[PDB]
Amino acid sequence: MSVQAEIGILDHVDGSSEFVSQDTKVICSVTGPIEPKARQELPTQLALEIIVRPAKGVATTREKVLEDKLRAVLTPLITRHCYPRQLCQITCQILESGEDEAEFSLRELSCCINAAFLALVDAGIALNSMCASIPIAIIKDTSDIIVDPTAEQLKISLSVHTLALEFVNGGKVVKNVLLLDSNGDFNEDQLFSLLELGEQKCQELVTNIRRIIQDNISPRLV
Amino acid sequence: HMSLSVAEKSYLYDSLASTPSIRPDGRLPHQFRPIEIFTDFLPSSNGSSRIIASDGSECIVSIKSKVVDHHVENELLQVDVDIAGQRDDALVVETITSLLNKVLKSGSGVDSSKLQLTKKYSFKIFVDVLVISSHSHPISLISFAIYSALNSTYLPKLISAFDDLEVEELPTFHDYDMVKLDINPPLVFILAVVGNNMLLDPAANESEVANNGLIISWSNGKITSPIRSVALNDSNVKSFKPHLLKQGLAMVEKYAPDVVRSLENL
Amino acid sequence: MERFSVLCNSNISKSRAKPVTNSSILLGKILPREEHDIAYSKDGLPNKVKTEDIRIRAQNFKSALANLED
Amino acid sequence: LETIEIHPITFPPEVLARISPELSLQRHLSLGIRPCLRKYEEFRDVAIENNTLSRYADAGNIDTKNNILGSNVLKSGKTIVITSITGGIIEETNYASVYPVVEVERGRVGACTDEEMTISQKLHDSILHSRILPKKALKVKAGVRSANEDGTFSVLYPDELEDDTLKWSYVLYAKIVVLSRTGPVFDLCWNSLMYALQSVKLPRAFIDERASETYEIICDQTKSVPLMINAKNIAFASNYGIVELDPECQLQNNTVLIADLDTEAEETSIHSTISILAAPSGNYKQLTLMGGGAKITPEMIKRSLLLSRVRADDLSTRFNI
Amino acid sequence: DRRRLLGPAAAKPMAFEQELSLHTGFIENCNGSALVEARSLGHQTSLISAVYGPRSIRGSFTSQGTISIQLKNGLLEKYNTNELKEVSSFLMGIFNSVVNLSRYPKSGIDIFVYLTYDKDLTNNPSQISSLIPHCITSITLALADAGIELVDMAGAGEANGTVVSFIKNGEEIVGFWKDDGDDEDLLECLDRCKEQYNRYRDLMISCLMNQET
Amino acid sequence: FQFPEIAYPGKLICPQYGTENKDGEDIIFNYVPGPGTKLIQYEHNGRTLEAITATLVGTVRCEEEKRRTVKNILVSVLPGANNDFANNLPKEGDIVLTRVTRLSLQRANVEILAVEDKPATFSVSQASSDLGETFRGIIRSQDVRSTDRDRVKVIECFKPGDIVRAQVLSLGDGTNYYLTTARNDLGVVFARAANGAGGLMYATDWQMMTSPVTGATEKRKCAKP
Amino acid sequence: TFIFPGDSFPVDPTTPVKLGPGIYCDPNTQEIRPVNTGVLHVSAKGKSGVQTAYIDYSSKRYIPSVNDFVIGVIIGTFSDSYKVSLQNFSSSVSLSYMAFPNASKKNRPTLQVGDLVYARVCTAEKELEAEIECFDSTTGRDAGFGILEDGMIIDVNLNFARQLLFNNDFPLLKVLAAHTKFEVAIGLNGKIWVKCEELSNTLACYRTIMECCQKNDTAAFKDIAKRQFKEILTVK
RNA sequence: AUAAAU
Repeated sequence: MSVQAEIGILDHVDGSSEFVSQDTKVICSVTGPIEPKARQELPTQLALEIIVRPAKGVATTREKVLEDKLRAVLTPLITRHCYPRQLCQITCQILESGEDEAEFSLRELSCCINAAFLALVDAGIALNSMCASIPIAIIKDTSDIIVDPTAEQLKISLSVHTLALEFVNGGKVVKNVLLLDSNGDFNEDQLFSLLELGEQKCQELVTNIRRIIQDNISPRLV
Repeated sequence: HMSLSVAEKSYLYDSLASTPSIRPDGRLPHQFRPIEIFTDFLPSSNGSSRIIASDGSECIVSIKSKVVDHHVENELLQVDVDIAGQRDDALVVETITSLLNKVLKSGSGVDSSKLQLTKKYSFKIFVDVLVISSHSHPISLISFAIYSALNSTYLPKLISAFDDLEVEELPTFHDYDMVKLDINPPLVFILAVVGNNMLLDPAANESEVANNGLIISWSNGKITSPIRSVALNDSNVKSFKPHLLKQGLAMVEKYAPDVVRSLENL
Repeated sequence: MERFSVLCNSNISKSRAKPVTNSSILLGKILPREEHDIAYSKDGLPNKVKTEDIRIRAQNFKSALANLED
Repeated sequence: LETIEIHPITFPPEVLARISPELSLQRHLSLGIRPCLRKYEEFRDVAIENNTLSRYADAGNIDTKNNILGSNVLKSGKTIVITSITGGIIEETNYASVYPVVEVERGRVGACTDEEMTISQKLHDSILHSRILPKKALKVKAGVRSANEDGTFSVLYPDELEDDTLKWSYVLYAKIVVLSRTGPVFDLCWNSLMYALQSVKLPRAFIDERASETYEIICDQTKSVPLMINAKNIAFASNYGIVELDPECQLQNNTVLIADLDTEAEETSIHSTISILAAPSGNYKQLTLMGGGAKITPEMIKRSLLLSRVRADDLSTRFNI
Repeated sequence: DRRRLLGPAAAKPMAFEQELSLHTGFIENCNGSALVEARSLGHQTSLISAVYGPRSIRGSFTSQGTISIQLKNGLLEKYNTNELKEVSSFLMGIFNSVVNLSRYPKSGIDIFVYLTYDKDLTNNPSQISSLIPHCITSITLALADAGIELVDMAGAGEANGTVVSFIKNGEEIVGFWKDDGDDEDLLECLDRCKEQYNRYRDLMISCLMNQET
Repeated sequence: FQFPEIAYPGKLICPQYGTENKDGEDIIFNYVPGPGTKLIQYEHNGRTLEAITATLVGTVRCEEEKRRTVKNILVSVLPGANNDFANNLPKEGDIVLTRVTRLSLQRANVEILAVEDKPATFSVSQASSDLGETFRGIIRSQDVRSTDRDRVKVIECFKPGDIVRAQVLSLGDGTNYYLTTARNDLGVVFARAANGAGGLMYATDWQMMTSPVTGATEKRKCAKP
Repeated sequence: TFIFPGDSFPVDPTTPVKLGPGIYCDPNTQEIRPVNTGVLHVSAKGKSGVQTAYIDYSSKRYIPSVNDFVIGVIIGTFSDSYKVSLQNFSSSVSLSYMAFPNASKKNRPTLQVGDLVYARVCTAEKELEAEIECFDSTTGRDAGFGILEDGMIIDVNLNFARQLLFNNDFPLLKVLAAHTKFEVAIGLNGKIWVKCEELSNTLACYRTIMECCQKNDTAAFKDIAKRQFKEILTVK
């Protein structure tokens, strides 16, 4: 869980970030609230334009699924009723897969969720709560639950999982499970052992995340 | 195409739907408007034509050839239709394209024997249509141009033997020398149905008030398929009595040779 | 009106009340099929519902939504 | 405080749905019912027609024109699904999947919507990850065609050679049409595709003497072999939802979950949902979870697994008979 | 292709008594729908027609309705897209006389016809012409089921590649489609298709009465 | 009895004019087209003729509506769940349920959802709200209330998402219908707190809307039950 | 004491706290919770019974609020008002013609599209188009709000602009006065207008404020102005 | 009543 992130790296965007886990590096940008196209307009809420760009080649139907899952996470996070008839552009440019993209899209999705959240924070958009996402996998022989697996670990996996939780109260209370994307097959005992150990390492991550946020931002403030 | 008020259209209908039918111009129900035709102006192509109507309607046809294996290439004559400032996809374009390809099929209204080179190879003919301007259904306009173009087309002459089954010689053509494409291009006439009257070469304003229309092909001195009823407009389309359909076929059957005669001049 | 009779009468006569035979080669049986529902008991076995009964569930809710004001 | 006597403005059932999708749902959930007149865990009946559109529909009379290898017609409730499987021959010089083209008809012309894009990829990704179609099952076992001089036509193929090898490869193209949509339709498209994949025949291929002029490589118009896929990995789709309803219920002399989401009211107002592809063996292929409207308790996940397993048993039984 | 999944582009495709069944109103996605299945000899045709409308067009100043028809390939990819547009243009030339357009000003009616299947058997030592009367039958049913006002029932028949559509009890013609075949079949085709029209008409009227009942 | 009870589209019902003999005097029955019928022209043997023809498959119902007597009969065709109801269209004087799409300073534009019938029952107009094919309407600031027509704060009257029952004064242009909530039975009917984020609110006072759940009170234009 | 979103609040539920930027009052649960990340600033007045708060956080996308000073650009003219956009890709704001000194229904203001104006936001609703007025009552008898002429405008994050307008301990205006004479308009929408007698001085001010905006350093800013005004000399 | 409805 030794992730590294930077905030406010882009000039011509309201908010931006660069999240890195292992190899997987994703840069995200957020502009909003701004004037929406007629087909995008929502009478009462904010409209989200979510774009995902791959590390190699052009955007295909694969990234269209990454956009859809990322939408399921970001939508309830943002206090959309604050911006009626308005638009918020959210663009993710995956710079480095950190995994065999021909087989997996696990780490890229989690990194996009974390980066998008950070970019929304930087942009100063109304959020109902906080959020964190981690990729999880299960081994073929050992059947161990590995949090933040490497590319080599994924090759020899039986199932791959994306978990994104909604946190409140100083990152101590799990408000809800925004997204759980499990591909593979499962046993109940392993799942809750995963959730128990997973919650611990997530809580450690938030604490680290809070440290990073304060350290960088405080010199800017008075 | 043309936009007319309700008053103008009714007056036009009265003028044309009358028992002694009168064109707004004054034409007779079988008189065509004057056209101009240019041929053999594209040296890069095997044949070419350019037709200009009286209302400024202009169409350009080009004829190119290509040696193909007639055992794998079923269609030996491909018609392609285009309009600058117009998308290719449009309903009108594809319909006319589909229609024209049927009019000039290999074994329907065209002597495809004159395209054969050897046992195994034949000449594929590409008929490219470019409609610069048009104010009505250009199907008959294009037809006249294709006719003129195909009657002034010159194809390369073969030198090598014509038996690929045995000796199998590569198709070679003698330099300079060419043979004129002897063929009988069909014509496509379009009629307008206003009440109980039938008009040859419908004008723009005439087509707007017409109840229906007919597209009748013509080849070898007789009526031939494709024959299609067509709505010239979409606001005044009505069903027609069968005798009108038989009247139209009869009308073309007697005035077509006159058109061909004025068109057959080299 | 008499003209109506000869033409109208002729037109009415023509149909002949001809018999109709019903069949579907493939699509017809499956596509026009009305909506249906099933319920899985504690046994894990599926259970069917009478068509009349299913409607009753509909008409009972409509009465419980309209009339039964609180 | 205020104590107030006032009347809530009531609307007809069909007007209440147009006015508010959430309000029309809450009034239903208060009586233990749904806008589609079903209970909390009540699903939709499923009736299918397999191999009706395929060329291998009839044993005696085989279609010479039809290029469909496998087919399936499905209708769950109001929504109708028509799946057709086509093929290709590709030279080759762990598991794979098929390439689906879903066309959801809403009565609007234009390009493919984001719905059709995601589903096509979701069907391709799930099949690829559920390990249904191995790359070895797509291997083309060719043959030879030797012709007598008008004396006879001879065709020869060898079973033994292919086993020893243990090489043209098959590619399965799919097209899924959707009529009468009423909600989340990914599950319907998956189930129809699964039934279609259960019955696929791969025609044998061979070449008449030819030289690497133009040479046409051809498949046989009659002989074919059934596609061998892992039945142990075969899964089925079902959708579930989580929501909370405020309204009070009268009495005459704590979260709730809904199974198989349908109707606009449920698709629009329920933001906590669960999607499962479950297998009869009890191995599970995939799980889709997203909570956006309410908390997702672990007790509700378990019910979904049980509900999904039950659905798999039901779907599996239908396939057998 | 970044829109759909076409798969490998380096690959190649595969290389190798009149009876009617009518059903309408089985689609809740549109305003009117129809299912037409016909089996003759070894040849059979099943197509679905979907009608959406009449729906208002913003800013439209048209004093009458606007009909749009599009044919689609449901399963078998046989008919060319160019030919589908041609029939569509032919079909619209028919129903613009059939549909009472004066009833729907500033409005438009979209008609989708899905040719899910046609089965053709040919013996070895036009084509779409035979499907045309079934498309007309389907649309006329789908329009009447939708609530669209029709001046008369539109029906047709196919005789030796010569299709001709009738209304007002065969007294007049709303469409004529002739391809190939043979000459001097004018009087014959008009009489044979008129029988097919009357047959298709009564079954169409009975269909509405049945489902409507 | 002379005319068929049920007519399919294209079936002849009755001629243009009609008459009968009773009480030693000719009574003239005047047949007029209605919903489901269309007066068209048919000619036989070179003779022109106008007759009432049904355009919808339904049972047929007649009803009288208004020396020598005088009469008027209304001929119509009624179909006979799914409801379509196209004949129904917003006309001057009708009551219409609408939903607020956007708020401006001098006016408030909405979209038409359903229309009130006549003797409650309503006619729901089915359309896509994510396209714009739905009929749009505009409520002027002067048409908000009869009380103080000049100065009216639109923010304190309506709200994005709130349901408003109004009456259409006129068609206007193709873009916006004219809507007035001047009378007592017109105004915001259904609404929620904080643009729909909070709980349901009910109408108490004509210019005040409260919520008996969170105790929230927002200023709206409320109607009377 | 940095504050993060979803952070617990010490204050008791019965006693109200006045809303501040960063602080959000949930319309559904009625709870008061922070939604922005930064430093919490709270002011208490009297022995007991009243409170106020907000969060100083780094944001750059302006959201119109009552009594906020903003610098806008009038893109276009409507029938009764100007269309002015405070910020790029941001909703338009409604400026009344009658919102000027000596206004009349007969004579419209002479402001043309492309002019800079100093304005204050009068009425700003979340679900309604915002409105600004050239003259603000609160400041004094005379607003001092008039369309700016020439000069140069500077992009700046909302925090930097708020500190420049309300904080007197901010050395930026002082260190610039130690180098040249200049007039400055400060907008809460993150816009700073600077104008000198000579372009080289205005340019020097632009470059300093930009670096100051970038640098965010008290010690650096005094030096920054030194090297900037120096560099212009040689460049001359 | 000194220039009205982009």
